Amino acid sequence: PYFVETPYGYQLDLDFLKYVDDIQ
Amino acid sequence: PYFVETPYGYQLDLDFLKYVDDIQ
Amino acid sequence: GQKECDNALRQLETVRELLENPVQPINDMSYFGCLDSVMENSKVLGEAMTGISQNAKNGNLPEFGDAIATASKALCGFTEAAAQAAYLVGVSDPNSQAQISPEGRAAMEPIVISAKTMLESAGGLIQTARALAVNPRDPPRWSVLAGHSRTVSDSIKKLITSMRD
Amino acid sequence: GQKECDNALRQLETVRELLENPVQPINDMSYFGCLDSVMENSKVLGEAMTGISQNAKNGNLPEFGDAIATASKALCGFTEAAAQAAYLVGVSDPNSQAQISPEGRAAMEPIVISAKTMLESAGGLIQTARALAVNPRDPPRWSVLAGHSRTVSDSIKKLITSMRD
Repeated sequence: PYFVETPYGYQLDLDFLKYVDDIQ
Repeated sequence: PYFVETPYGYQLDLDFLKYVDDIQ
Repeated sequence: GQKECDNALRQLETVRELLENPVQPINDMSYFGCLDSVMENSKVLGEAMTGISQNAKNGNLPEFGDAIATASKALCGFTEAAAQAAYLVGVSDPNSQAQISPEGRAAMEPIVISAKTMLESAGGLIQTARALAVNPRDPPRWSVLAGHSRTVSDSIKKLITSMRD
Repeated sequence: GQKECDNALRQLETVRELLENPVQPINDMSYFGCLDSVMENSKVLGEAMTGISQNAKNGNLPEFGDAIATASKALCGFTEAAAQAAYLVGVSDPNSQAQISPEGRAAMEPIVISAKTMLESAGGLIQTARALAVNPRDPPRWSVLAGHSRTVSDSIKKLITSMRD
């Protein structure tokens, strides 16, 4: 949820969603 | 916690603390 | 597939003009309205970026265009909040100077009245408690103390409610 | 017992002068600093009012004076936040006008930079995704897409962090 595995092993960074959930 | 029983049956109103907890 | 990406880039370079020099109010969002818009658009952008990567991986072009357009809409409102929030930050600086509009004085009045009512009631509560401390065998004053505590509780709830919107 | 109540009433009528005409910055609290001060002082006042009623009922005068003084300190900071928040509300009105100080422009810059970086990175993310949608068999572009998504995530975290303080 805080990252998405793209093809060829690269990662889609979604750590800002983790930052939102920790606040709320 | 949201009210305090005073002598002679009167109540100390602390409903604003309930308003704070519902927000947080 | 290319149209959704072309339109998104055109809308992104247009909404950036708000970020160049934000010294005027962009919209009617408060400082809390700006942050809330940032939080909601961040959740929308997060799932939109997920749909962009997955549908490009899976060759699902229709849903890919939907994710691109959703991301574009999220980024635009994301910057409309940041541009207004940047305006409010510099204007709310203590070393700044501001002429307050009549509609502004009408918006701060619900905060001023609720606070001045709280001091008035809490003062009477302390005045009543001063006598109850000497003689607690006073049923009428316990009713007066409870009455002031009721006005204090209401004035505080109405003060916080006036600030959260 | 009477001194704690007399001093509390003297401090309450002094702090009300801030509420009479708040058209200037009272302190260095932001709009979030004002609400947080209201929330914390409300919890302190709630237990102080509890101690005022119980110790007057139980004849525990020393702890009663402590509750009176605690309530006085809570009410003063409660109004210092409301007075500053009332100033910020009317000044943040869209129909108002304000001269932004250099220290104000230095405080909004971390918000402007983080937002302009996000549009720059999200634009490159859409540009990269536009090619991956046509040809996903592009390992280098998936690395570029991941690089832009990393700058987007950092720019958003630094933007929210710049607004919450």
